[PDB]
Amino acid sequence: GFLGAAGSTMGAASMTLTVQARNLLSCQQHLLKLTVWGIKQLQARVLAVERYLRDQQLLGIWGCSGKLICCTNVPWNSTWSNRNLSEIWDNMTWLQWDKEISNYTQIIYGLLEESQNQQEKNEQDLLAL
Amino acid sequence: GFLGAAGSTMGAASMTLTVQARNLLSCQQHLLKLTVWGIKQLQARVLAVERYLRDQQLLGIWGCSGKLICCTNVPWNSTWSNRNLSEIWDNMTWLQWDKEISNYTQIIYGLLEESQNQQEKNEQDLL
Amino acid sequence: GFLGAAGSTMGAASMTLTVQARNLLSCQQHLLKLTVWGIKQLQARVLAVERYLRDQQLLGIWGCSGKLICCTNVPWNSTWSNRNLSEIWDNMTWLQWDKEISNYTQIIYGLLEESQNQQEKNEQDLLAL
Amino acid sequence: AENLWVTVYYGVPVWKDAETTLFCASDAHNVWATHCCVPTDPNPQEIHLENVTEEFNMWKNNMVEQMHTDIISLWDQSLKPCVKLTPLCVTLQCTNVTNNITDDGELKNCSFNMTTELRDKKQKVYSLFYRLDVVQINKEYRLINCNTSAITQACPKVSFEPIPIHYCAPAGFAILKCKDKKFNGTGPCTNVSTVQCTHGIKPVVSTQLLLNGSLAEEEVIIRSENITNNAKNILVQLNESVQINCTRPNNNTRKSIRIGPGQWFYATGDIIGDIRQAHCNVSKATWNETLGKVVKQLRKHFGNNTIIRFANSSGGDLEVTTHSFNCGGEFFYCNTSGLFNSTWISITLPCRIKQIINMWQRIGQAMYAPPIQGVIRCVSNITGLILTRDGGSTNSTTETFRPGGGDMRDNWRSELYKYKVVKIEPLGVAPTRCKR
Amino acid sequence: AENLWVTVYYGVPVWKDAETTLFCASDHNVWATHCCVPTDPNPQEIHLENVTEEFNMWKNNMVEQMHTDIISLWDQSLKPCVKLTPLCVTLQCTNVTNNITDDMRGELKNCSFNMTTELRDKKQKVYSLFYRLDVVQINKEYRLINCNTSAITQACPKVSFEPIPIHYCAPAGFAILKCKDKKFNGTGPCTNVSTVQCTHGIKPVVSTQLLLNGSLAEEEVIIRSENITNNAKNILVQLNESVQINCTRPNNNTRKSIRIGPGQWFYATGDIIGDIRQAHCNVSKATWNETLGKVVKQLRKHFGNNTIIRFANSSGGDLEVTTHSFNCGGEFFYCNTSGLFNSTWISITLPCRIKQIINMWQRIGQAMYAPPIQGVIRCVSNITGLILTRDGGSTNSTTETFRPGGGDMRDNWRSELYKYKVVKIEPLGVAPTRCKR
Amino acid sequence: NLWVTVYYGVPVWKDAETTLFCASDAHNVWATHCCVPTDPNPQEIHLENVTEEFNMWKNNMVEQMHTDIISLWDQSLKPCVKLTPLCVTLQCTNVTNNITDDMRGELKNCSFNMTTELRDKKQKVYSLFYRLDVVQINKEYRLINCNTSAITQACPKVSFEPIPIHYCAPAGFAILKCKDKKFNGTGPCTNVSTVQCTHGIKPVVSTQLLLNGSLAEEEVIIRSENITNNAKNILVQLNESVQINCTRPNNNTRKSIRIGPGQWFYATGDIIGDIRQAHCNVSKATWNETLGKVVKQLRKHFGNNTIIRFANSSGGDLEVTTHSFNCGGEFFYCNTSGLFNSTWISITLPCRIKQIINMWQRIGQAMYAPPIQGVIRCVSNITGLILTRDGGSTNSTTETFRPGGGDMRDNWRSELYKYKVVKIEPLGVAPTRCKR
Ligand SMILES: *[C@@H]1O[C@H](CO)[C@@H](O[C@@H]2O[C@H](CO)[C@@H](O[C@@H]3O[C@H](CO)[C@@H](O)[C@H](O[C@H]4O[C@H](CO)[C@@H](O)[C@H](O)[C@@H]4O)[C@@H]3O)[C@H](O)[C@H]2NC(C)=O)[C@H](O)[C@H]1NC(C)=O
Ligand SMILES: *[C@@H]1O[C@H](CO)[C@@H](O[C@@H]2O[C@H](CO)[C@@H](O[C@@H]3O[C@H](CO)[C@@H](O)[C@H](O[C@H]4O[C@H](CO)[C@@H](O)[C@H](O)[C@@H]4O)[C@@H]3O)[C@H](O)[C@H]2NC(C)=O)[C@H](O)[C@H]1NC(C)=O
Ligand SMILES: *[C@@H]1O[C@H](CO)[C@@H](O)[C@H](O)[C@H]1NC(C)=O
Ligand SMILES: *[C@@H]1O[C@H](CO)[C@@H](O)[C@H](O)[C@H]1NC(C)=O
Ligand SMILES: *[C@@H]1O[C@H](CO)[C@@H](O)[C@H](O)[C@H]1NC(C)=O
Ligand SMILES: *[C@@H]1O[C@H](CO)[C@@H](O)[C@H](O)[C@H]1NC(C)=O
Ligand SMILES: *[C@@H]1O[C@H](CO)[C@@H](O)[C@H](O)[C@H]1NC(C)=O
Ligand SMILES: *[C@@H]1O[C@H](CO)[C@@H](O)[C@H](O)[C@H]1NC(C)=O
Ligand SMILES: *[C@@H]1O[C@H](CO)[C@@H](O)[C@H](O)[C@H]1NC(C)=O
Ligand SMILES: *[C@@H]1O[C@H](CO)[C@@H](O)[C@H](O)[C@H]1NC(C)=O
Ligand SMILES: *[C@@H]1O[C@H](CO)[C@@H](O)[C@H](O)[C@H]1NC(C)=O
Ligand SMILES: *[C@@H]1O[C@H](CO)[C@@H](O)[C@H](O)[C@H]1NC(C)=O
Ligand SMILES: *[C@@H]1O[C@H](CO)[C@@H](O)[C@H](O)[C@H]1NC(C)=O
Ligand SMILES: *[C@@H]1O[C@H](CO)[C@@H](O)[C@H](O)[C@H]1NC(C)=O
Ligand SMILES: *[C@@H]1O[C@H](CO)[C@@H](O)[C@H](O)[C@H]1NC(C)=O
Ligand SMILES: *[C@@H]1O[C@H](CO)[C@@H](O)[C@H](O)[C@H]1NC(C)=O
Ligand SMILES: *[C@@H]1O[C@H](CO)[C@@H](O)[C@H](O)[C@H]1NC(C)=O
Ligand SMILES: *[C@@H]1O[C@H](CO)[C@@H](O)[C@H](O)[C@H]1NC(C)=O
Ligand SMILES: *[C@@H]1O[C@H](CO)[C@@H](O)[C@H](O)[C@H]1NC(C)=O
Ligand SMILES: *[C@@H]1O[C@H](CO)[C@@H](O)[C@H](O)[C@H]1NC(C)=O
Repeated sequence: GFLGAAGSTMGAASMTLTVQARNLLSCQQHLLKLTVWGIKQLQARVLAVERYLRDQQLLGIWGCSGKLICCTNVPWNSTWSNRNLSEIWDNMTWLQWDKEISNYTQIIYGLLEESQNQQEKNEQDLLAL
Repeated sequence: GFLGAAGSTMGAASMTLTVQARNLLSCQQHLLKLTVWGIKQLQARVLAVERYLRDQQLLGIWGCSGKLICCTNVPWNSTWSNRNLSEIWDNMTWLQWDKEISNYTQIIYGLLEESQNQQEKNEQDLL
Repeated sequence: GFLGAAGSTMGAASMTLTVQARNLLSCQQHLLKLTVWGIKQLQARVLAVERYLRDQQLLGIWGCSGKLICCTNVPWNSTWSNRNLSEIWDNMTWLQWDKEISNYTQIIYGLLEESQNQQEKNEQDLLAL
Repeated sequence: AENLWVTVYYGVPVWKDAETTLFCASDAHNVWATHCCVPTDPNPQEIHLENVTEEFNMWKNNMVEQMHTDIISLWDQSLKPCVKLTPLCVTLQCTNVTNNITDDGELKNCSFNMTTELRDKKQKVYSLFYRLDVVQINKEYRLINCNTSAITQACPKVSFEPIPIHYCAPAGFAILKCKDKKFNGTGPCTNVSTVQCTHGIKPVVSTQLLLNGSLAEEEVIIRSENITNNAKNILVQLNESVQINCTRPNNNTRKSIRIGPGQWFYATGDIIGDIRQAHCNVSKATWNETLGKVVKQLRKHFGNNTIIRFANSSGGDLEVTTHSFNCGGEFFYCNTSGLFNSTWISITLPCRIKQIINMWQRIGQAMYAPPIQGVIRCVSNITGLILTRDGGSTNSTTETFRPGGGDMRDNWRSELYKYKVVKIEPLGVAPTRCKR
Repeated sequence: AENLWVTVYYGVPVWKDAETTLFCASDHNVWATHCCVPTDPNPQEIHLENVTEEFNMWKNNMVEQMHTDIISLWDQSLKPCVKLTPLCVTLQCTNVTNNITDDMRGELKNCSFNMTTELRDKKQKVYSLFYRLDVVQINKEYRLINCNTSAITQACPKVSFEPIPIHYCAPAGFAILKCKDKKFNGTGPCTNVSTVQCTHGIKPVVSTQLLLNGSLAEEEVIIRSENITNNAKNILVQLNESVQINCTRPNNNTRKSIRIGPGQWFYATGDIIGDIRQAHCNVSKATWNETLGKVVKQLRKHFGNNTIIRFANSSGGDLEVTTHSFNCGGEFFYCNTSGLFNSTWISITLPCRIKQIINMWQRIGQAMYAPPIQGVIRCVSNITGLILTRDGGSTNSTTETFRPGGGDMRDNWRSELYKYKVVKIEPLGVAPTRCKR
Repeated sequence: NLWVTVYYGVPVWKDAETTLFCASDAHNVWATHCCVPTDPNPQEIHLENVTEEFNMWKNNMVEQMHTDIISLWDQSLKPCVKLTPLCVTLQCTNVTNNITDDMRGELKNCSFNMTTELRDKKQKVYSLFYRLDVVQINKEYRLINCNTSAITQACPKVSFEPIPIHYCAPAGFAILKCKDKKFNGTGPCTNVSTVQCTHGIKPVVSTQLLLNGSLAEEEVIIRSENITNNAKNILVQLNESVQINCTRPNNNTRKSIRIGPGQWFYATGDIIGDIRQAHCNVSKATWNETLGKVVKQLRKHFGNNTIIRFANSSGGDLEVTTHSFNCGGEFFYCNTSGLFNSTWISITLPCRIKQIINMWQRIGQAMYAPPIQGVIRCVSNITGLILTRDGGSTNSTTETFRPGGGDMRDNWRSELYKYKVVKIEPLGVAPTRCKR
């Protein structure tokens, strides 16, 4: 299936991440003569494009572009999940996960942007002797 | 020019691929009142964008995104065409080539996706 | 803090690039018939996308795709400037510095494009050992 | 814990509830056919999701709001380019039609002076009218709509015959469906699957009795957002349909007159046969058995051995007191009181006909429906009912239900019941053992 | 010597002047319903440290955008309303003599005519009241003043045009620079600036001669002009504190709804309840004298002390030029301000007239009918500025006269837009460095 | 040892149908539609060694030009004054004074009762009419189009004068032109180049004879989708142009009549001086030489020693039996028989004037031309014509050619024969001597 049930073993589910991304992109007078109908459909297309681009831009700025699973250089903070690792991969369910970490969503992202910035900053001086 | 050397042999035509790629993306208040016309023009813009992105996504899927020219690990089958490289690179017009093997487009794309999926999965076992 | 530190030192200002860049991507149904209002707004969304993509394409072609800060194998010309590094990219701001080389926008881009084109050609010949 | 790092994933198959518009798809001169250009998928792919329990709320289902809005919009779009009938808001001179009288005052023979192609002349012409469209001026009559609002003639070449419509999600969205055969109005059902487009639903409009919809796979189901609240309506889904045979048996012809330069009006001319009343035939035994099944289910909420009564509705406009039909473009208002005439513990329904139609209880924008030539037969499958529960009952042993009615989103609420729309959200995080 | 390399940076905090669209946002009313998307309760204004820029309010395209968009919505509001073309009839008229004061000398006119009834076959004889300004004589027969020029559309009685603060917001990729530098000239460099995503909301107030319900003017009377030496240009004056003005329509009117052929209704002015009085506005004379004294000091700042400063108390042009304009409650007032300008520097009641058929700014191809307002009208406004023109070209440098009027809503909207400029962000920058691939 | 190489930005294309936008050089209707300025220096890129197939008979740009022209024409007229109030009985007599021997009662003098601004007032006016637009009832006449459709008057301030308009490709598309010589209009050619925009083509409207177009590379070119199909139009592109001088000799008055509030009608007033008929002058020798050139080429297609007759077209609606054109804003219907009266092996053509027309031969919409004051004239270049074959039997000995055309798309087809638009397809594949 296109989406799995996402109940456990997301590591296997990961084999489909490619299709999920692929399907994000894809009458004449039948619609052209109709002003409201035509504008609603264009609005839908545009917003779909914007969603696509925001996700890709974030992966880029965080240094995760091109990967489906990205290991970062930002440590896990205890506040995010006080639960130990054993429960997260199998005991937790990804949708259930997302509810609990709603509050620490932006902070995860700011740290990722900053660490990527620091890495590129440092690259400049590896080239400069 | 933009499609200059379109009729030339592909071995040389490929040297200007960057030019062509860049150009793909290139009383106004009167025109705002043209309720159907304005939609036709806005659709043209939207459609061009989607096509561009679609092709770029495919490169990401197949790998080599960001590159102008790139080779994959998918072998040439020789059934698509059994013509040799001396002829392909020195005598054939890029356009002629494109026409000659147009059947096999879908086959190749499916193969490109699978090879890229496999490589990422394999990279993970190192850690 | 989107355009914050616009008056800061050019060198120091590199540390705010993540913010300036990420922010570039950002009853309503009753206004669907308000054709001019609605079309202008939708066009603005589309046009913003087009600008974004043109800059991203240029980066991909020039090389350093996905980076916030990068450099290439193109030397700086004496016709662009004859200034010390200690006063350029330091001890001045970007608004005024940018004005100083506005002539050369196009030549620089052309040079960036040709250099990357030649490098990729050579990479394929190196791969074909 | 000391070795955990942030990891981020992209393309993760998870979602949140969300609203977005849907695309209209069809198959196979017809408004809906022209609108719903996009063809359906001959092979939709249903994905069963095994480890999913998900809460559905048909009563907070946004799909209903869109279907309603879009239908009223298409109705207007199809009427926009048609000939306006303002010139008919004149004194009308009427007499009774006794010519081949049936003895079942419904039909009148009326005349008026209409402008010819030149502005300098008007011609006295005549046509036939139903009393439901004509009101007395204290032989002097006026059309009813002219009392309050403008009317436009429906175009004679434009069809509104229902075509099942499938609604399809935009990329980034998915339509989820509840497959639980006993699913009630709200709740966390365990039979959940994902589709790209809905099952097609014909845009059938009726009041009181729901025609040509879906049947319950197992048993008749009674659904409501709040069944104990008498302010809410009750929707009843049947497991078996009941066939109903309807007719407008009078063989007549239509006239066409010129109002202006390319402006034509079509109207009922003489009846070219004798006259008899319109009606619907419901199998008696089937109806009584069907109702008994409903009663068995009502007892679940109203008491194991309570007294259940069916009665005629309160009065009001025909749109809420009779059964509304649209058969070939003619509208009927059938008397269904005999279907609700019992207490539990070949039925002929006479039908009224009218040509001035109001849509979705919206005051103006009246429409005129030119007549069908010859006669018309209409056959339909009843799939459900709208019932209203009486309030004010202090005697707990007796509960009375009457035919209900109201806004047409709710017919669609029932057909769209099993559907929900969500947005897919590809990014997420987890702790990991790996780092850059 | 160092052989510095080309470095490419993305997200560089620089900009260039630019023109784009504007999103409109609020916090039945026309502006309120169209500006659906809410504003930011607390815009995160960014002070720009060590940044200066230039502003030029006379070249500010937002003035044109505000103007174009407002008129567009104005027309949109009228698009679905009933037309009054059936009212262009011969009117049989006499002037009301019942309980009328000394000033209202035939100003209120009583007319009757044969109008179309619900069925188009019949006519109804009706009568209604009119203001003299809108009715003209044929060759006791009268016609509506606009029967020759254009169709009149009745405004919908349920729709409000009360000004509300609408904020203009930048599209992504754009920024609005605001000038904070106090007492800014309007055309020079500004050395205290900040960045916002949305401007201060501006109420779309429409007036003539005086500017109502604007800003504090930087706590000083300030006089700005595109060209100070060109007497043909408008002078925009902002005041240090407002002058309160109390306006009334001292007549208890009847709204008489009449059904016409179409299902639509016409709103006639019915009979007056009680006596008939002239409309007027009350201005504190002391406040007004102090206000002008401050304006006069600023005029000396520009032209010298060795002159005599006079204001005109008369002007040419039509009613929309010669009188002050108010629209309280949707009632259109034309107030005589000549009494405010006797001047000649080294309370006061201004009578007002009422008109119901309203022409439109910068147009003549249409007309609108303002339904009558039942009851009485009272409002209070803040006079925050003036539009003045000097009656110059004279060789008598000793004196000069500043005439009120010459208003154009674009100039009136320039006030309160002048503080903002739109620029676009250009994230791509290049500079020399120590390092190369 | 070859592997797949993926390349991006490759110079290939496929034929495609897209939407083109217009540009101009700078209150003309064409002018206000093309807000995009032209490029002062178009860049024609020669394509070395590109052979390409063009087909004018299947060129979608013809349809694009057509749709935009018809649509624009109507858009221009949408805001102009409607003439419904003038569809009244006319009281008519003949104009008899100051008339020369040729205009035998074609000019009519009519009067009528019409509206004024106040509903309570009426006025009586008179105006002049052409016989072609007025029909007798059963002294009493009416305007011809009163039964069929609304007639509006074109705005006197609006110019429909043709401006060469340039069509430009959207990004991702290019316009390929055949710059070869005397190209057939079908099949391959070897001189191929590309442009960003086409040259400007005036939206000339004419029927049997083609004005202000191509000079056919100094040779007569005979073009046809199917040259052996007698029923097809044969397009003739001439070697050199033939000058034609057209005039409307009468000195006219423009009478302004009030209709209502901001509503005006422009009527024809009295003619000053003698009343004469419209006509066009064609150089006789030039025209006779021109036909001989055409015949030489026709023989190449139909037989080397055969007889070619040129003759008058068959009858039908005036608009398709004459060399119709718009000159000064006036509508001329010039007699063709004197232009086609010879057998192979200065002349004057009289013209009729009409004001109410069916633009683009559509029925259901009508427009009334305004009066023009003074006298008018123009000079045009005959660059081509449309002919059909009579056939009816097979006879290698002889054939007859008569004027055809009238479908505006063929005028446009002729000028557009030089080019097509294609979609650029930047992604492609070829083998290489390496892998990752
Ligand atoms: C400058 O700003 C001032 C702000 O005070 C503004 O004057 C105000 O105008 C409003 C709108 O006309 C007045 O609002 C009224 O308040 C009374 C309170 O008793 C209400 O009863 C009124 O109700 C009627 O009108 C409503 C219109 O929406 C109807 O919905 C309702 O059913 C009634 O018919 C109405 O709300 C307000 O009172 C005045 N302020 C003062 C002190 O009188 C002034 O107009 C602005 N100047 C300019 C030039 O814009
Ligand atoms: C083939 O090309 C020829 C040459 O261009 C073309 O004939 C020309 O047509 C135009 C438009 O009808 C003529 O333009 C006129 O020029 C005179 C100059 O004295 C003006 O006075 C005329 O009108 C004025 O008054 C109008 C009042 O309503 C204004 O609206 C207008 O703007 C002017 O002020 C008008 O401009 C031109 O003179 C002729 N050329 C010749 C030699 O007569 C012909 O029609 C083209 N044929 C085809 C099929 O395209
Ligand atoms: C490609 O090669 C495989 C064998 O590996 C063969 O089965 C397939 O048919 C070939 N493709 C084509 C187009 O012939
Ligand atoms: C402005 O200049 C002062 C020194 O006078 C410096 O300390 C401050 O950081 C500068 N501001 C910015 C934004 O760089
Ligand atoms: C109908 O008309 C026929 C004559 O054509 C007559 O014999 C018959 O009785 C009429 N029916 C009624 C109900 O009057
Ligand atoms: C005439 O019409 C009235 C009203 O419908 C009805 O009551 C009456 O019986 C009719 N008369 C005849 C003869 O049918
Ligand atoms: C038609 O007009 C005549 C007057 O010519 C009038 O007497 C008659 O009553 C009118 N009839 C109708 C049905 O309106
Ligand atoms: C449906 O039934 C469940 C129990 O199975 C209950 O929790 C839920 O509230 C019910 N929903 C409705 C329609 O009230
Ligand atoms: C259901 O209706 C009862 C009245 O019969 C009311 O008290 C209760 O609050 C309602 N519950 C909900 C969830 O609407
Ligand atoms: C209800 O049943 C009774 C049985 O006596 C019958 O007389 C009555 O007519 C019925 N009513 C309806 C509406 O069928
Ligand atoms: C109308 O006003 C004039 C004053 O100009 C007066 O002479 C005349 O008598 C008035 N009309 C009446 C009521 O007679
Ligand atoms: C209404 O029409 C009659 C026709 O006899 C005329 O005498 C009367 O003056 C008209 N009334 C008005 C107010 O114009
Ligand atoms: C301030 O405005 C005046 C009047 O137009 C002008 O002459 C002066 O140069 C302006 N000041 C600056 C700094 O531009
Ligand atoms: C307006 O009326 C109020 C009544 O309380 C009064 O206090 C105020 O001073 C008046 N303002 C003017 C300008 O007359
Ligand atoms: C006018 O007087 C002020 C004192 O208030 C003085 O500062 C200014 O310079 C004087 N201006 C002239 C023209 O002398
Ligand atoms: C292509 O055209 C050029 C034109 O100069 C010619 O020299 C060349 O031989 C042709 N063929 C190829 C393969 O380049
Ligand atoms: C105008 O109307 C009068 C009405 O008495 C009639 O006699 C006259 O003939 C009409 N004239 C025309 C030209 O229709
Ligand atoms: C030129 O067009 C005619 C049209 O019927 C066709 O028969 C002929 O083959 C074409 N010439 C070429 C070279 O294709
Ligand atoms: C003129 O026409 C005659 C046929 O009527 C023809 O014989 C003659 O050759 C023509 N002259 C020219 C120059 O073509
Ligand atoms: C054609 O030529 C003949 C020559 O006898 C002449 O009589 C006839 O009138 C001419 N017809 C036309 C249309 O010129």
